[PDB]
Amino acid sequence: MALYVSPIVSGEVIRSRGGSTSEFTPGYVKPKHEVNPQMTLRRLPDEDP
Amino acid sequence: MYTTAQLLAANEQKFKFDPLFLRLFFRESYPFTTEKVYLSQIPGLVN
Amino acid sequence: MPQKWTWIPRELPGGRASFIHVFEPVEDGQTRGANVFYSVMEQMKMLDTLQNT
Amino acid sequence: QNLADPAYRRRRIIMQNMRDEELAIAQVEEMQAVSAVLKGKYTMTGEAFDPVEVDMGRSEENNITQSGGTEWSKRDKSTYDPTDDIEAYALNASGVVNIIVFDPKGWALFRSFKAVKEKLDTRRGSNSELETAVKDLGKAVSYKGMYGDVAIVVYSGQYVENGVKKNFLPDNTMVLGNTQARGLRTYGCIQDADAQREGINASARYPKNWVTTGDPAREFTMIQSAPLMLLADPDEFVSVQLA
Amino acid sequence: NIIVFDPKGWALFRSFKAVKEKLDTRRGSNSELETAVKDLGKAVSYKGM
Amino acid sequence: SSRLFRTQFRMVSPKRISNPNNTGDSRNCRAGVQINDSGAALGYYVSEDGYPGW
Repeated sequence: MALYVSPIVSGEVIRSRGGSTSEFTPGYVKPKHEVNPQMTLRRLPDEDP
Repeated sequence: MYTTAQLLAANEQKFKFDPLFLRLFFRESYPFTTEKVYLSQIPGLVN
Repeated sequence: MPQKWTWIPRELPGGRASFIHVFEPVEDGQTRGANVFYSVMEQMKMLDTLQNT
Repeated sequence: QNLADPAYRRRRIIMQNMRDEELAIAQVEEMQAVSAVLKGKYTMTGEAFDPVEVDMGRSEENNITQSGGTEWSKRDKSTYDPTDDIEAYALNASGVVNIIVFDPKGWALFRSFKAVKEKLDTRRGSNSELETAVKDLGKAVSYKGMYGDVAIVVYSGQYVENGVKKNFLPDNTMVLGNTQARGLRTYGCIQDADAQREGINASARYPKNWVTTGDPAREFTMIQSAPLMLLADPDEFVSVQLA
Repeated sequence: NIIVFDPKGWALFRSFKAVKEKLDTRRGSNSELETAVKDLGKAVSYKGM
Repeated sequence: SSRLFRTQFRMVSPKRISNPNNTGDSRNCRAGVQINDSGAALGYYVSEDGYPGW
């Protein structure tokens, strides 16, 4: 809020604003998976006999 | 030194303020040349 | 409000005249012309002050 | 990755500074106006400034405080009708009234009177169209429709103090007023040497920018004004603080 | 066809439930009234039919 | 449409043209004359008759 200083004396200089930073850098994910063809001999729930 | 920072957009944090009075009741403005003002209210009550 | 300058070439590199400076240089090296009033400014200012008084 | 010249940085800094200066000036005038047509009595004072008083001439009956026997809450929300009290507060105004400007907390209580809720749907007995289920949320002032001769508008305006923001209007108040009501935004003559030299004292705002002398020279940016917003007829408006 | 009332004389008449229920028939009355007064803060006002 | 031509003219004194609500002049708003970036005028704020002054 601006002040009601009388038009005679002076005014205190208000600070200039600004300044805020942050970092959220890396992130990662890796869902490893394989096939292992050993179990392919057994039939799936699909693929009727 | 060797950090390689990349900057994204910056939020402003706007402050809400709407007069709703200067444009609803105070539509007229007058400058000064003198140091004071006079306001006249004329009471008309005829019998 | 803050005052900002800008550099302008006198002419385009393709030969087009971007800017035009027209004046009568009294002596060589006169980059800026002087108005003709310069020789009579005081002698007309004092005249009009005399008229008012 | 994309820097900029510190000269341009200073330019945008000064632009932002002027912007916040203008905001600070505007909120002062808005506070002036809300005090003026909220109570009529309006004083300005502060550190390094003599207090100054302003009486518009508002009468006692234009600043009705509901406190009494059956002010607003103990009245049953079911059968009671606030329109009678609205008429009672409107009559002692000496002027046409067409706005019932409201607080964002008292309007819920006003709507709580189911009399008006049923008055909405008559199909032959009320053209007053209200908009409940607020049509503007998380924003500035919001209209609510029409209440016959009078328009309903709800204000959420906030002014900032030295460090904290707070609502202009009090917790639960309302004001009946006229669109045609005349209000002045008078600006006094600027009491500055430069302004008096320029003959520009009669101005709403006075921006300024200079640089001090001396080797550690520094620039100074300024805005000044002499706002004395008033209104010809305080008695036109009626202020009621609810309970 | 003229039933003009007093500013407070009309208040008690309006306060009755009978006028409100008469305003809600959808097939029994074409009368057009206006509660939540549509003309206040000034002189005499028509209240409809 | 009674007249063949439907164009009329009003000459306006500059005293009737000024800044709306007597606001301060800006880069593009000057004495009620809204101009563009290049300086060309875009709009004018015309004030209604002030007689009587009430």
